Amino acid sequence: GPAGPPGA
Amino acid sequence: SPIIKFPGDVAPKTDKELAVQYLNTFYGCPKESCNLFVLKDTLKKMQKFFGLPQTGDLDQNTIETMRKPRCGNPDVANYNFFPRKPKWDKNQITYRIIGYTPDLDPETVDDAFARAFQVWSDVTPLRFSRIHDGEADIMINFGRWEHGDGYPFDGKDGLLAHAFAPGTGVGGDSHFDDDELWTLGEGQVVRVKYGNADGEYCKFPFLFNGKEYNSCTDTGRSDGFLWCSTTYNFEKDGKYGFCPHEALFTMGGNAEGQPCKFPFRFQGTSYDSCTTEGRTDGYRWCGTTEDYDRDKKYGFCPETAMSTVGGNSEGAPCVFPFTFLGNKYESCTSAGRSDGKMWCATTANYDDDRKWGFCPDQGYSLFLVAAHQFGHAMGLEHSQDPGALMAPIYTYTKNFRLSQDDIKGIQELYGASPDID
Amino acid sequence: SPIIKFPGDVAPKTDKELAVQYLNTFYGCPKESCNLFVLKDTLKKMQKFFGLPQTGDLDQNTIETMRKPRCGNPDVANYNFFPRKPKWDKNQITYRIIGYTPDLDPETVDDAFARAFQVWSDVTPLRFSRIHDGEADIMINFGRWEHGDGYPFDGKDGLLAHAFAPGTGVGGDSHFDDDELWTLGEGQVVRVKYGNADGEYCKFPFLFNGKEYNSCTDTGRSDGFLWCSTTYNFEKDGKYGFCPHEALFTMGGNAEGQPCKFPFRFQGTSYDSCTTEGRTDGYRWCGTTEDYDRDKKYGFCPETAMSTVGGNSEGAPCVFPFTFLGNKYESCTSAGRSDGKMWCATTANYDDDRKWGFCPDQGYSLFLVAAHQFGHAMGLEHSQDPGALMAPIYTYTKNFRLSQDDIKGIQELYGASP
Ligand SMILES: [Ca+2]
Ligand SMILES: [Ca+2]
Ligand SMILES: [Ca+2]
Ligand SMILES: [Ca+2]
Ligand SMILES: [Zn+2]
Ligand SMILES: [Zn+2]
Ligand SMILES: [Zn+2]
Ligand SMILES: [Zn+2]
Repeated sequence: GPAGPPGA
Repeated sequence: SPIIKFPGDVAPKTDKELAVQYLNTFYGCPKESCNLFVLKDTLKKMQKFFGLPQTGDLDQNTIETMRKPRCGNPDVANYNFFPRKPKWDKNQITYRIIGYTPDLDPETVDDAFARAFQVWSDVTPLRFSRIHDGEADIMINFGRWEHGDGYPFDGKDGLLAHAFAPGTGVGGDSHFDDDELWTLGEGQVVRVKYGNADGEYCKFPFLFNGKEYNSCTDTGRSDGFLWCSTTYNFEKDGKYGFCPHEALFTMGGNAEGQPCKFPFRFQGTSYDSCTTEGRTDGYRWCGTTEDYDRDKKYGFCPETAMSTVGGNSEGAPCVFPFTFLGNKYESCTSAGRSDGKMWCATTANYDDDRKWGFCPDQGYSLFLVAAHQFGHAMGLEHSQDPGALMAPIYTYTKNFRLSQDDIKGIQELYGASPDID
Repeated sequence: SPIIKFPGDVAPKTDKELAVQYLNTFYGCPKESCNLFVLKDTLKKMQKFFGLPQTGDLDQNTIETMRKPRCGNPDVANYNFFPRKPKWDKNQITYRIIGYTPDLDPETVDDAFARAFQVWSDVTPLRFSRIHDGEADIMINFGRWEHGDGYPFDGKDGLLAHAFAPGTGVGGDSHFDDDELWTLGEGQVVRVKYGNADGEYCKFPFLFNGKEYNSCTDTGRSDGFLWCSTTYNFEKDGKYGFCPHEALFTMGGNAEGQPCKFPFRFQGTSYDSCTTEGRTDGYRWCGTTEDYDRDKKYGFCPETAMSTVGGNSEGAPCVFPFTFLGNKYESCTSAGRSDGKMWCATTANYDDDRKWGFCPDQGYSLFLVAAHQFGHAMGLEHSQDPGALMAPIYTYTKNFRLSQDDIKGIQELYGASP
């Protein structure tokens, strides 16, 4: 989705 | 006029509980016995250290200092390490990037850690060398809160990183808080993909169609891909490119640029984001299908374009313009805040939906923060000279230069570079 | 109706596609070179092995047996060029469990392996001791498809397990296909917690409200917690318990019996299910919060209750009656495939919602399959005696008993019980 999948 | 509390913001700790954790973390004040008098003595050690007045009271000049972003390492000695005063029994050290940060692409990071290391290599015999396999002298890694060593982190800002002194085990390991907006010091850094300027960094802010954009935008497109200008004036210079983002496109693998499929099942676990699971290189990758194991199609997620930070909107992009309490907004603001934090609504108007997020700020130059962290890995400790790289508190410096104090410090420890002829 | 391709399902294999793979994995038939006289000569080595009419062709006799759940090890040896005819050089062997299956509770699994080891010691001077940290002689783990050894599994049914002959490295290792409905041989198992029978297995089927239940239900419950009767007649005996799940509750940790939170972030990754990430004892856990790092709240996931298996309904029970291809069904059907496996829509209508799941079958005994695998872990190979535990095709035997073939085989290796 734009934003991005949570996580780093 | 109104300064309201946003529905979702990270709860500011009390001046008291802020001083307790600070003295406890950087001073040694007894974790549970840091009550009034026993802290007053300590509080003054903190005060002495910084330029503050040794009152021993929680005066504003103090709590103001305690509130600034800074390193994770302490300012006091572990009440005198008889056995210790670190050194690298060698002038040839080896490091290894165990893991990365999505804020930056692998190369930028790799380079930063490189440049950080040269800083000390320029004035000492010390020579650094990256290795890709097995244990290294200095093992670099990114983590959040508690990450495996009982010296946890704390969320955006506050502690930024830390490193252990020279030695075995975790000796020399440098750890950076994975909850920071890792940059090169002057705002979000995103390296463009494809477009007429592949490999150049998005240039924030950039001027496009009479508008200024301080982050990648999907304006002018219907495929929903985020792009940006690699220069300021998009009209004059027509350079632009695509911003990384795993929900859009992968980088490598065998999925041929298809976006990550969340959640995707890998063995007994369903990942909802990119992982490094089953990898050693610390390169995130993901399943571009709903069952990696079944159809081994996958891609890599080398970076991520941050629309918004914190808030409630899970990263959802700002929406311009947006209405906040009868006043229309066309940019980020501090309206309704206090602190200094710039935010925006991630929906048309805020009042109706009440969904917001913080606008990415200046973040912390990985180069500077790392350079410092490595100073420790070599054995150096905090200096009180606020201009010295080894100072506790973080400060951005357009063009860095090692402080005399630092040069005097690393060299008294390793000696100067050898005078050849 | 024709044969329809269901969502998320695997792609069917043809009768020939199958045979060729089967003779490739199990017979050494060269993939690209397994055709014409080679497929014929090979087909026959296989038909002989399973005592089929040595036709040499792909005939309803051979095929039928080719699609029976069987062990993932070869039937043809090579142990000439494959290193020395194996055999632990010591009677004191150690096994470590590095992974489990959500199908059975840690204990029930731990036992099943234990009982399976005991099956070899009972007749030989061999002793097995579980260890909880380090490199054991026999490492037991569950995995799917390619699970890190070049010998991939295949999803539901088919190859059920595999193990390596005694030796250093991966030698002795026994791996299990995680895509299988692991059971004790008689269908799904669910050890219940709390209630008035905590520690008891669910009794399927069980009768409640004048009705049969072959899985847990939230029926007659308002909170939606899953339960089941631990005895058949729920009236003559009022014992029952609540069935596990990570969506309802958790065990241990500090979560205090709270559900998991999917997804929940753990360092640079978002987990949409329990995981063992971090642990070194295969125990499944999950954040019971949205940020495990921040909240430090977590709980274990010891076993998952299933009312349906596989599919896209992630476990959700069937819906009777349901509508498929315009027609209505009041029971599990096979309508739509070539493999005759029973499936059901998890919603009154399928066509529009397209949500389906496999009606759970009898599954495979972890005991027996483990028993089998440990046989290889000790140096044994497949038997042509259908009785022998070492026969490749799987077969449920309630009253399991080593074959005279097996006892001879294992102890011509190690010798008999001292
Ligand atoms: Ca080290
Ligand atoms: Ca921090
Ligand atoms: Ca071994
Ligand atoms: Ca299988
Ligand atoms: Zn520091
Ligand atoms: Zn650390
Ligand atoms: Zn076998
Ligand atoms: Zn395997």
